[PDB]
Amino acid sequence: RNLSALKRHRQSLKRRLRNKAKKSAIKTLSKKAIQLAQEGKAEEALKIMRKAESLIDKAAKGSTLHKNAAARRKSRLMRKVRQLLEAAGAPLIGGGLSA
Amino acid sequence: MLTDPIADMLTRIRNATRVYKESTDVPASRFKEEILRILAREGFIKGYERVDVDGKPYLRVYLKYGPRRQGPDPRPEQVIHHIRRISKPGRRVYVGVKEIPRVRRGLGIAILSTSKGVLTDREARKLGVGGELICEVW
Amino acid sequence: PKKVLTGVVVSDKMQKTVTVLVERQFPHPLYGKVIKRSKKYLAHDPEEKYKLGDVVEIIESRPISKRKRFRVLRLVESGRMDLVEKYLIRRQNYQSLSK
Amino acid sequence: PTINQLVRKGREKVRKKSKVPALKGAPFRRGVCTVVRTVTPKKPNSALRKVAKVRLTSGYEVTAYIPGEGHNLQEHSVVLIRGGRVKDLPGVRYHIVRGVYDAAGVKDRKKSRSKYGTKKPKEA
Amino acid sequence: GRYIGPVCRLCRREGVKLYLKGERCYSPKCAMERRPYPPGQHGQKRARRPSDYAVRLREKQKLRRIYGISERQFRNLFEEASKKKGVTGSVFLGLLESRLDNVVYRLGFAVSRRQARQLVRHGHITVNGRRVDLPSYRVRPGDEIAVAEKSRNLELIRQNLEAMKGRKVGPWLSLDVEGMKGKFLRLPDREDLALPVNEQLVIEFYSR
Amino acid sequence: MVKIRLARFGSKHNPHYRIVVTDARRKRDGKYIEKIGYYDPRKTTPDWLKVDVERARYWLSVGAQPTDTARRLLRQAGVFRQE
RNA sequence: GGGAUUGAAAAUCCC
RNA sequence: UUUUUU
RNA sequence: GGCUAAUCCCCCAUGUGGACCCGCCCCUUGGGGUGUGUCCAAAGGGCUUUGCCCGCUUCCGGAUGGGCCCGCGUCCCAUCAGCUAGUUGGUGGGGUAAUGGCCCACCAAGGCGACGACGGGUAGCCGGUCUGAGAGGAUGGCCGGCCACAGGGGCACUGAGACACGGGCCCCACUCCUACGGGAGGCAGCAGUUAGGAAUCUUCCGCAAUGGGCGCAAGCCUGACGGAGCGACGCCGCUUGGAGGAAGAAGCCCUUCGGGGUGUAAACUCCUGAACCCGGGACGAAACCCCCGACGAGGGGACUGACGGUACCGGGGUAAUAGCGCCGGCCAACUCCGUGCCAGCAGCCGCGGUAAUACGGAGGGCGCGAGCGUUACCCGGAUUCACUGGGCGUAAAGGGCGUGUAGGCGGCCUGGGGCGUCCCAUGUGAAAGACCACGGCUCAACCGUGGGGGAGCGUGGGAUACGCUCAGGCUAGACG
Ligand SMILES: [Mg+2]
Ligand SMILES: [Mg+2]
Ligand SMILES: [Mg+2]
Ligand SMILES: [Mg+2]
Ligand SMILES: [Mg+2]
Ligand SMILES: [Mg+2]
Ligand SMILES: [Mg+2]
Ligand SMILES: [Mg+2]
Ligand SMILES: [Mg+2]
Ligand SMILES: [Mg+2]
Ligand SMILES: [Mg+2]
Ligand SMILES: [Mg+2]
Ligand SMILES: [Mg+2]
Ligand SMILES: [Mg+2]
Ligand SMILES: [Mg+2]
Ligand SMILES: [Mg+2]
Ligand SMILES: [Mg+2]
Ligand SMILES: [Mg+2]
Ligand SMILES: [Mg+2]
Ligand SMILES: [Mg+2]
Ligand SMILES: [Mg+2]
Ligand SMILES: [Mg+2]
Ligand SMILES: [Mg+2]
Ligand SMILES: [Mg+2]
Ligand SMILES: [Mg+2]
Ligand SMILES: [Mg+2]
Ligand SMILES: [Mg+2]
Ligand SMILES: [Mg+2]
Ligand SMILES: [Mg+2]
Ligand SMILES: [Mg+2]
Ligand SMILES: [Mg+2]
Ligand SMILES: [Mg+2]
Ligand SMILES: [Mg+2]
Ligand SMILES: [Mg+2]
Ligand SMILES: [Mg+2]
Ligand SMILES: [Mg+2]
Ligand SMILES: [Mg+2]
Ligand SMILES: [Mg+2]
Ligand SMILES: [Mg+2]
Ligand SMILES: [Mg+2]
Ligand SMILES: [Mg+2]
Ligand SMILES: [Mg+2]
Ligand SMILES: [Mg+2]
Ligand SMILES: [Mg+2]
Ligand SMILES: [Mg+2]
Ligand SMILES: [Mg+2]
Ligand SMILES: [Mg+2]
Ligand SMILES: [Mg+2]
Ligand SMILES: [Mg+2]
Ligand SMILES: [Mg+2]
Ligand SMILES: [Mg+2]
Ligand SMILES: [Mg+2]
Ligand SMILES: [Mg+2]
Ligand SMILES: [Mg+2]
Ligand SMILES: [Mg+2]
Ligand SMILES: [Mg+2]
Ligand SMILES: [Mg+2]
Ligand SMILES: [Mg+2]
Ligand SMILES: [Mg+2]
Ligand SMILES: [Mg+2]
Ligand SMILES: [Mg+2]
Ligand SMILES: [Mg+2]
Ligand SMILES: [Mg+2]
Ligand SMILES: [Mg+2]
Ligand SMILES: [Mg+2]
Ligand SMILES: [Mg+2]
Ligand SMILES: [Mg+2]
Ligand SMILES: [Mg+2]
Ligand SMILES: [Mg+2]
Ligand SMILES: [Mg+2]
Ligand SMILES: [Mg+2]
Ligand SMILES: [Mg+2]
Ligand SMILES: [Mg+2]
Ligand SMILES: [Mg+2]
Ligand SMILES: [Mg+2]
Ligand SMILES: [Mg+2]
Ligand SMILES: [Mg+2]
Ligand SMILES: [Mg+2]
Ligand SMILES: [Mg+2]
Ligand SMILES: [Mg+2]
Ligand SMILES: [Mg+2]
Ligand SMILES: [Mg+2]
Ligand SMILES: [Mg+2]
Ligand SMILES: [Mg+2]
Ligand SMILES: [Zn+2]
Repeated sequence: RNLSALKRHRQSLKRRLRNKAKKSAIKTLSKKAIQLAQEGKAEEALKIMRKAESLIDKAAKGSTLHKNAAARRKSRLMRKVRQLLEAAGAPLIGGGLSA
Repeated sequence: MLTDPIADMLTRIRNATRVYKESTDVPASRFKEEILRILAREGFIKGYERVDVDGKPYLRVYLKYGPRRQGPDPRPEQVIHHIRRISKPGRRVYVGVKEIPRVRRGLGIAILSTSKGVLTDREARKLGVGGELICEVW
Repeated sequence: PKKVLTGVVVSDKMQKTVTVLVERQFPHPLYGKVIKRSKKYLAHDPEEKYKLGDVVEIIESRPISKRKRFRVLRLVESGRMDLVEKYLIRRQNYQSLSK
Repeated sequence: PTINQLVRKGREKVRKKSKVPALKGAPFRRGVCTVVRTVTPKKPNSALRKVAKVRLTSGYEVTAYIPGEGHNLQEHSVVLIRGGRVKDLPGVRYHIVRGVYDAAGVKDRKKSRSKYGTKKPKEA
Repeated sequence: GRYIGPVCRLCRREGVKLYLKGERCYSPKCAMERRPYPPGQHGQKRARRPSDYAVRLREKQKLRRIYGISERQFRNLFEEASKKKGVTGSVFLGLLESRLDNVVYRLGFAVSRRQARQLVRHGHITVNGRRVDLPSYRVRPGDEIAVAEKSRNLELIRQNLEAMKGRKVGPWLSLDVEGMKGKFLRLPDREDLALPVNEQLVIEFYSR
Repeated sequence: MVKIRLARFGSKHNPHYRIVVTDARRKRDGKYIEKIGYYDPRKTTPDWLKVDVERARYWLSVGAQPTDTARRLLRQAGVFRQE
C-alpha cells in the first residue's frame, strides 16, 4: 500500500483552488460590466470590461483557460457590452473597443 | 405485349430449329437485327433478311443444320445445339472485360452488348471492353 | 469530396428546413438484380427558398442540428409533384395493416 | 422463387437441433446415479440392458447406458456421461464412460481396452 | 520412428518383389522365390476381385513401403507436389528420390534403403563437406554427397564400394569410388525410374 | 514523440529486428509508421543490415528520435556521414 | 425356478 | 398371438 | 498557531508577435491579410564561470497522436406494427478545443416506420481463420488494429490529454480492523489460492538484449519484455538397430492329418553406436560512456549475460521403450473355440433364440505409429434454402375466387442527357498472414529478405449497345 502518487492528489486540490478563484473573478466581473451597459453607464462599463479582459488572458497564462477558451469569453463579453450600450450609445471611454 | 423480345427471338429460333423449319420470322427491331448479324457472322444461321408480313416488319431467319444421318433417327445434327438467354429483365447480368466467360472451352460464343456495340466474347475481349451478357450460343 | 446527393423535397412543414428524399440504385450483393432504395435527408434551407416538389442537389455540410448534416446546394428541376405523390401514397398505405 | 421474391424474402438457413443436450455443449458431463435398471429393448431384439438415471452438473436428469459385460455401478455412485445413442432403447441418448470415477473398467477384457476403460496386462 | 519389423514379408503382400532387404532380395531367398502369395493363414486362398478402393490402396502402400516412410512424411510430401508447377505424379517421385537416405542407397554407399537410413543417422555422410544426419534432407541438384573420411576406413564402406567397382549408376547420378564422393546431377524423370508402381493410381487415391 | 527504433520479428533464440518509425507510445511489436530497414544481430546472412539512408534522413529532419541502439546501426549505414 | 411344447420364445399343460 | 420367408 | 526557500503563486514593465470587438480587402460556412482601439509574455540552474550545456517565454510552421461529422456495409424473431415530449425544427443563450437539442429559456408542430421504425433475443467488430471446386457456410482464441469495461451504479478534480485498473468523492453488495463513535480494501496486472468445471501452467531466472518513464549524465524503475519450468495440447524433426541367417527350430494357431500359418521374424555371426561419461565451449554485444576531433562528421578505445557451461564441436561408447483402433456391407483385413433372444455389439442398415467371418477370447490380418481411439462442436459430402444450383397434376408444395394499392416488370423509331453498365489513369486497400522466388537454423516445423495479386470505395478523363431518364414520333399490345 501507500504509493506516493498520493502526493499528486494533494497538488490536485491546491490547483483546484487556484483555477476556481480566477474563474470566480471572471464571472463576477463580466456580469458587473454588462449590468452597466444594460444600465447605460458607458465609462464605468468599459473601465471594468478591460479588467475582465486582463483577468481572462491572465487565467489563460496557466492551466485554467489555456486554449482559445479564454478568447471565447473575451469574444462573448465584448459583443454584449457594445450591443447593450446601443441603448443610448455614447461610448465614452472607448478604451477596449475599436473606432 | 412481349415481355422480353430477345429471349422471344432466341426461342423462336430455338423452337424453329427443332422441327427443322427452313426459315422463321421474328418481329423486327434493330437490336434483334444486331444479334442475328453476329449469328450469321458465326455460321449459326444461313443468314437473315427483312420482310413485311401484312404491313409490319419482320426478320426471316434462315437456319442451317448438319447432314442427314445414318440408321434410326436420320434427322440431322443441329448447328445450334444450345441457346439460352442470360441477362433477363428483372435480373440483369453485366460483366467487366475480365468477367467475360469462355463458352464451351472456346467452341461456343457468348454474345455481349458493349458500349462499343454488340460483340462476341472474343471480339469484346480483344476490344478490351465488357457489358451486358445477352446469351450463350454453341 | 463532401458527399453530394440529388433528391426531391417531400416535406415543407419545418422552419428553415426541408426533407429531401434521395433514391439509390445498386445491384444486389447475391441475387444481382438492380434494387432501388431510398433515404430521407434533413437539409438546411436558410432562406426558405426551396418548396415542395423541387428536385435539389444536397451537399455534405458541417452539422446544423441533430439529424441535419446536409445543406441545399442548388435547384435541379422545379416542381414535379409526382415524386411526392408516390411517397405520400406510400405513407398513406401504412394506415391499413394494423388491426 | 423469382429473383424479385428472393430479394424480398431470401432463403432461410436450417437450424440444426442438437441431439445431445449435455449442456454448455460440453464433451462430457459428470453426474450422480439415481437408479441402476435393466430395460426391455425395442422390437426386433430382446435382452436385459443395464442403464442408469443420472442427475447432472448441468441440472439435467437423463438415462445413460452402461457398456461392458458387468458393472460395479451402485445407487449412489458418481459417473461420467459420454453421449451416443443406444439404437434399440428409446430415450437413451448418452453412454457412460467406463474407467471413470466410480465405474470401474471391465475385468479381463483383452481386445478393445480404450473403450470400456481397462489397463494393459502383463505376460510372463 | 519408421516401420521396424519383418520386411521380406511385405515383399509378399504387395505381390511385387520389394528390395528393402538389400541383398538376399537378389539371392534365391527373397521369399518372393517359391512364396509369391501374401502372408497370413489365408495367403494361400484364392483372393476376391479387389474393390476399386482396394487397388488404389495397395498401390500407395507399394510406393510408401519401398522408400521406408511413415504416412505423415509421405502425405505431406504429396500435398507439396499438387501445389507445385508440373505434373503432380512425376514431381512426387523426384521429391522422394531427393531424400538423402534414398540418395545414399541409390549411390551404392549402402546395400538397402534401411541400411542407408542408419548411415545418415550416425553421421557417416558428408553433404558438400558438411555432415548431415537427417535422412529427410532434400538433396538439391549440384550437392556433393561424400563419405566422412572418419569412417572411410570402416570396413562396411570399403565392402560396398568394392562391389561398386564396375557398377553403373543412375543417369541423374555419378560417383567417384576411391575418394567415396558422389554428386546429384539433376532430378530423375518418369522414364528414369524403374519403380513397379502406377502413380496415377496414387494421385487418384488422395482424391478421396 | 515519434521515434526510430527496433521491432523484434524473429523467433525464439532467432531474433530479427525491423528498423521502424513509430510513436514511442505504441507497443514495440505494434503498428508502425514506416519500415526503414532490417537488422540481423547474429549476422547469419551476408546482408544483415540495410537502411535506405535517404529515407531515414527524412524522419530526422522532422524530429524522430532513434534509440541508443537504432542510432548505432544508422551510423553504420552512414546516415550522418556529411563529407 | 426344471420337463411337454416349438427353429426358439410367448401362451398352454406336468413335478 | 411374437421374431426369422429361408 | 508560527518561521522559510524555490524552475511554487502574483503585480508593473518591454509587444517580435498573438488574443478580442469594429471597419475594409481577398477568400468563400468560423480560411488569409490589414488598420485603430484594449488585453497578454517569462525561471532559473550547471559547470571546463566571459562562454557553452539542460532548461524558460510569445508566435508561425512541421511531424505524430487524437476529437467530432458524413456515404456505404454489419445476426435471429412480424407470434414485436405502429414508436416519439428534448421528441423534430427555429431564434437566442449556456458549454467544450470544436459542430450539435449536448443542456437551457421562448416560438413553430413536427420527426421516424413494411426499403422493418418501436420492442424482444443474441452478440465486442475487423485483419483474418477453418472449410469448400467455387459461389458460400462457419468463425473472431493466440498475433496485429479499433472499441468497451476495471465488484455494481453515479460524479467530478487535476491536466496537453482521463471522467482515469493499481487517482479522488458518494450510494449499494461483500470481506477485514473496531475502544461500536468510526475506519481500510477491490489480481478482468505477473505468479498463486479457492469455487465452479469434462478441462487450462511456475507463488521460476534476469535488466544481458529490445522497448518504455524520469535524468545533462552516472544511473534508477520496468511480472512490457527476453528466457527457463510444467502439459503429447498442436506442428515438425528423430530413436526403439543395420547386413548375413532354415524349402525353414520350439511355443502358440489352423488342418483334408499329407501339411499349412506366425516367418528372415527369433536364436546365432558380423559392423555401426540413441542414451551416458570426459574435455573444449558460443553467436546473440555494441552502443549509452571515456579519450582525440568543437560535446558535430569521422576515428580510436573500454565495460557490458538471464538463457548457461545450454547450443555446438571433438573423444569415448552400450543392440538399446511399442502401442492403439479395426477385420458383416459402406471399408483394407478370417479362421477356431466359447456362448444360445442369454451375456453383449451397434455411426446407419443390422448381428445374437446351437456350425455367429458382427457378441467374447485366441491365432492371423489390415491401418496408423509416440501415438491411437473416443465424445462434443464447425464446414464437407448437402444441387437438402438450389446466386452459380431445386422444386409445386398423382411424391412436401398453386392462395377458394375476384377487384385492385404499393412494389416488380415494359412493343417499335429518333434525339438530348450519361444515373446503372463498361474502359484508361490515379489514390487507397497498414504489418503479419495466404501465394511464387531465394536465403538463415545440419533438414523440416519456425524465422528472414525480395516479388506479385486483390474485390471494394475516392478522384480525373472516356465510350453510349443495353437498363434508366426527359423531349418527340408510330400502330403490331391494350382500350374504344
Ligand atoms: Mg512525484
Ligand atoms: Mg459573486
Ligand atoms: Mg481543464
Ligand atoms: Mg446467371
Ligand atoms: Mg487492348
Ligand atoms: Mg417551410
Ligand atoms: Mg450554399
Ligand atoms: Mg385500426
Ligand atoms: Mg432479410
Ligand atoms: Mg438450447
Ligand atoms: Mg444451453
Ligand atoms: Mg438411434
Ligand atoms: Mg501440380
Ligand atoms: Mg499460373
Ligand atoms: Mg537427370
Ligand atoms: Mg511471443
Ligand atoms: Mg497510442
Ligand atoms: Mg552491411
Ligand atoms: Mg545528415
Ligand atoms: Mg498557518
Ligand atoms: Mg505589430
Ligand atoms: Mg503587461
Ligand atoms: Mg511559472
Ligand atoms: Mg491529422
Ligand atoms: Mg441467432
Ligand atoms: Mg422516452
Ligand atoms: Mg405529450
Ligand atoms: Mg423527458
Ligand atoms: Mg417518458
Ligand atoms: Mg449555438
Ligand atoms: Mg477538457
Ligand atoms: Mg457555439
Ligand atoms: Mg430506408
Ligand atoms: Mg437488448
Ligand atoms: Mg445477455
Ligand atoms: Mg455479450
Ligand atoms: Mg483452399
Ligand atoms: Mg461475423
Ligand atoms: Mg464502477
Ligand atoms: Mg443509471
Ligand atoms: Mg501534464
Ligand atoms: Mg462525455
Ligand atoms: Mg475510461
Ligand atoms: Mg489491482
Ligand atoms: Mg492509475
Ligand atoms: Mg480511501
Ligand atoms: Mg472442483
Ligand atoms: Mg533499454
Ligand atoms: Mg557529467
Ligand atoms: Mg521495485
Ligand atoms: Mg514471456
Ligand atoms: Mg512425429
Ligand atoms: Mg533383420
Ligand atoms: Mg563396438
Ligand atoms: Mg561481438
Ligand atoms: Mg577536448
Ligand atoms: Mg563515433
Ligand atoms: Mg548499461
Ligand atoms: Mg559426440
Ligand atoms: Mg535388439
Ligand atoms: Mg471388405
Ligand atoms: Mg466391437
Ligand atoms: Mg457350442
Ligand atoms: Mg459355435
Ligand atoms: Mg469376432
Ligand atoms: Mg486426436
Ligand atoms: Mg455434418
Ligand atoms: Mg450448399
Ligand atoms: Mg456444393
Ligand atoms: Mg435457383
Ligand atoms: Mg427438389
Ligand atoms: Mg384453383
Ligand atoms: Mg387483374
Ligand atoms: Mg403501378
Ligand atoms: Mg424499352
Ligand atoms: Mg420503370
Ligand atoms: Mg441516345
Ligand atoms: Mg457514368
Ligand atoms: Mg484501382
Ligand atoms: Mg498484406
Ligand atoms: Mg536451407
Ligand atoms: Mg512478405
Ligand atoms: Mg468516374
Ligand atoms: Mg410517348
Ligand atoms: Zn525381399
